[PDB]
Amino acid sequence: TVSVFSMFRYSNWLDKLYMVVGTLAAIIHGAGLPLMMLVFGEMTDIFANNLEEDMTRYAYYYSGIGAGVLVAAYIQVSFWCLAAGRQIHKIRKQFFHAIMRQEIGWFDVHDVGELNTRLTDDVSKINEGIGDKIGMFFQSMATFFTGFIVGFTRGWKLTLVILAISPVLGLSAAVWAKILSSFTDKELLAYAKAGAVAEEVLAAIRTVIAFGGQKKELERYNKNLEEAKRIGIKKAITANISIGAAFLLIYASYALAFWYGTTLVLSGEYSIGQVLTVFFSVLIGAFSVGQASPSIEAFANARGAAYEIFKIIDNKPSIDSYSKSGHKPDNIKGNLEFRNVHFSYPSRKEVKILKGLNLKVQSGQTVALVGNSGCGKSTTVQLMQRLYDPTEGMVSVDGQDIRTINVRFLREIIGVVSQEPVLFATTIAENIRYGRENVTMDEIEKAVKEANAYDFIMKLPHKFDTLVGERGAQLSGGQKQRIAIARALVRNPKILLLDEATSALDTESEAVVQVALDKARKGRTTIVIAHRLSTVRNADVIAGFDDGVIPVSFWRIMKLNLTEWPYFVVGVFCAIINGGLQPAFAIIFSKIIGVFTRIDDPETKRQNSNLFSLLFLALGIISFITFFLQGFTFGKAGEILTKRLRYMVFRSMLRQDVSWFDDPKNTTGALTTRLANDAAQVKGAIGSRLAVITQNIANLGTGIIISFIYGWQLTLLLLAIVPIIAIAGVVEMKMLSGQALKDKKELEGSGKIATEAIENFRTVVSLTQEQKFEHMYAQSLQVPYRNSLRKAHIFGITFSFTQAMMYFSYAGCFRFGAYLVAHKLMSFEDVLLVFSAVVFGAMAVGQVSSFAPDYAKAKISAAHIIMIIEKTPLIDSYSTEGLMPNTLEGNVTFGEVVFNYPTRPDIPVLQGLSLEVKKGQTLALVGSSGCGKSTVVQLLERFYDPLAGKVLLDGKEIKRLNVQWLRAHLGIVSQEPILFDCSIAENIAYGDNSRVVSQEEIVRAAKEANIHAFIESLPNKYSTKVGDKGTQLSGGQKQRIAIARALVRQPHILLLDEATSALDTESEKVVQEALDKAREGRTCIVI
Repeated sequence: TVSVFSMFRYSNWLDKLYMVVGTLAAIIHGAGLPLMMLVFGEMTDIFANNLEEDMTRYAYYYSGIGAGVLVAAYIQVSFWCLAAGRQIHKIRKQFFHAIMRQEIGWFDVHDVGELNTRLTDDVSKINEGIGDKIGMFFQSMATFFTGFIVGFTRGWKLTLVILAISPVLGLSAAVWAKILSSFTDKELLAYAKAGAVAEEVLAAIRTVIAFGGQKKELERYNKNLEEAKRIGIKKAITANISIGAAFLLIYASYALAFWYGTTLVLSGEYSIGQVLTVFFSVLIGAFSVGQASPSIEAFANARGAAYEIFKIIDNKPSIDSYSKSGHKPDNIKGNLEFRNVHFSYPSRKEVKILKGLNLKVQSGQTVALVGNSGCGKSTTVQLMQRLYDPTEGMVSVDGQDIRTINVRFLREIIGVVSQEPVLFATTIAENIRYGRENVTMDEIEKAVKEANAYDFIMKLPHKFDTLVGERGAQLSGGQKQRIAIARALVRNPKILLLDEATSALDTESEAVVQVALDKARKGRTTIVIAHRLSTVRNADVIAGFDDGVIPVSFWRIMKLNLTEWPYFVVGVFCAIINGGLQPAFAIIFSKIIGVFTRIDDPETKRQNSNLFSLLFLALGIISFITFFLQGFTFGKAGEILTKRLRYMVFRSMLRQDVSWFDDPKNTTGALTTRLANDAAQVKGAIGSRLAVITQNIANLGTGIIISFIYGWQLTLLLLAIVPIIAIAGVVEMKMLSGQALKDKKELEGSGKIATEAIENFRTVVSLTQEQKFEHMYAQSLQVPYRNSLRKAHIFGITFSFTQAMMYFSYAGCFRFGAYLVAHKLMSFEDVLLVFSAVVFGAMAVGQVSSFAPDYAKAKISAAHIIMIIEKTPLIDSYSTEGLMPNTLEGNVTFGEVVFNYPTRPDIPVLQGLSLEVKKGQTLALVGSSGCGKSTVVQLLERFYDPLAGKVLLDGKEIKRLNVQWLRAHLGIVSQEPILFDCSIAENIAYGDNSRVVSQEEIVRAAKEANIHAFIESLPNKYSTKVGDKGTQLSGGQKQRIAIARALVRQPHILLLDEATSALDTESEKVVQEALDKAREGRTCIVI
């Protein structure tokens, strides 16, 4: 994604030398096995015909090659794994440095879970990418050319004979298909559109559920998925037909070459040993290409992850603390001011929070600005600390603007006591000493004495010993606030900004906290923000602030993808014949070898000439047909399965309750990933496991049977030796997984420190304690750094020993085989046949098992998919039962209603009020006890379920009525509307999905919403799109569109959720009068 020479950005001279020596050793190692074939052939030629002198000369040659490759095998892996270990340590340490530098305005746009997951996984992905794989790649190439070179030095004809008949071509086509699959994609765009629709619906799940438009969204998703299925089928057809056409062209060219010259073109005189060289070397070189595909896949994934890693690293923030270039004034008596400053959030530019606020505080003063819990409370607190730069105007301290002061020095003289006193999982002494790192115990003691908290600490055991406040005994709000006050006192600031110190903690402990605040407030400027106006009277200046105004894996997966049984039958038959064809190639070669290696026989006989071309054409046609049929059928079956599964899982997700979405385990990102990743790349693996198993069985069993027919002793010897190399590969993968799984345990302290810093990032930047967290992460990396550098020796030794065993296996086979052919028994053609069957079927199945994605994540993904279906039908949106009365009096009564949020049931939200509504009467909950305004909209719409209490609609309990009918007779308007990416006409007709409404109803609703003129003034009357790529609209236009959408339904009860959110105080009159005009003769409840 970025480049090919940019992933190696962090590499000094030593790492460059490591990589160069590693790749040179790999090149030497790769060109060793084909060269051994050459000397083996020389030795056999000499033997077939002083004997000890020739035998011992090549024996030292044979031992000399073996010794060098044994050393080269160690150097190839040892030096590459050291270079990757040194770069990843620098990348991992540098990436976390960049994260701690980005300001607050960037974190809210991104996701903390996404950032932690990326830091945990894509760095490991890069490590796997630039690790030992690259070296392996060169080895394969170092073999490949070498083998062919040998095959083309000792007679080019024979290679051309072996290149066609032998099993080379099918495996080559399989690996070309693997690479093309790894490089094309082209599904991504289609499912990108479909998943854009999916995430648009999922993010707006509240309004979709409240409006009952599940079927319409399901149909839109179905249409997009059908388009994706069509394009995927076309792509699979094109790819498979192209590869098959290449196969057919190769074999037809062979057949034509055999014409126009009756076999004299491809025949010559060859020795008994030369054929062994030009056969085994060519076969090994052609088979080596199968080992270079995982390397290419790994490198591509490494580039993909490194793109995002380097984008985050390279970005330069507008304001950064890691820049010691700024004014550092002394004697800051404190003269903060606001020179009529307008501020708007960078994310929501249209919404304005600070509408030109002016403030002026002298030294040794205090302010008591009073805010509202809904919003407009902590914006000035954030703006003062240079978290967000002002849009218009400026903020100055002591007559000096803060834009010319280094932010690191600026943030170290400001108190930041906030609503929730977040603490870290460490000792209380460390928590108090986080600010002002050069602090002795005496200062901490003095602060806790002037914090009204040491008495409580001493009454409890463990005097500042551990008292962890994250996983241990969770302290009460009062003592946590006292701890935060102590930390602020240790910081020793000059501008104290106590914010929401009386937000949610109980009134029982108000005395101690308030006394501590009053004691600590003396001697410094104070901009206290409070909601209750009964204890901030001690401040010099009091003003009001408001809107700028002052499981287990399961089988039975085959039940899914069952209706498409003819595709499976045809694919299985084609897999059987394709797998069985490859061993038959050995028989064909053993039968026709005698015709391509003799010129003494007159060309008049020419054998037959024509039937050889017929055989080549027949083999080409059969291979083409079988490969095309297998690929097309299995691809089509997999795509149909994934489309149907996506449809069903999306329907199941839509059906279930909103509380399932409210669970923090599954957010919109998790569900999008489930619909995207774990429904298409996994179930295809289970569907094609039948194909791969059938192909492997047909490849191996047929070869074993034909070898047994053509031999007994050598066949049994090879059937005994192949399990040895299989066990060697098992040991290799076991050693790889021994550290691939121990790495997670090793990298656990670093991960927890990183996630603690990232999750609480606002407190970290406020305290300017990023350097300490960076150092802790540095140590938690340093220990696993030594562990990873020690892993290199073990990995190198294991790889070297496995390679030595694989190298010694070939020598033993030739020693025994020559022991059989010399004493008659088996002809050399039979030896070639049995080798090509047994060992080159074992290698072939070993390579094919690497493809066809693993049956490990597919099972857990299938379990997740199955568990998502029929998961929580407790409150089904389209329940069939229930009564639907015709009359609707519109009376809502509440009695002793007690409800708790399922995510946090310990904290109550409903006190058990008694609220009764008559027809044609309006009321608001702002004047109630508070904190219970944004909940009644869930209760009346049956989003949740009251644990204790009762709700009556027109004197009837709402639990018995059908949910769909209840949702179809309620109008809801929120503070802001979310508009789907479609035309305005559909966004207006969305109000009533029971039946299709024509243009007349939409026009009348727009007229009643005072929005018709604006819509008609647009270049497109009703076909204009909205959202991201559409025509952007202001707050008033969106509010009017929402009012029109609500009024299309013609409901009987209206639910307003802070509609008058003070959107610039310019278009409020028109929307207010439209709402008042639409509120006549209808029950309403304003929040």
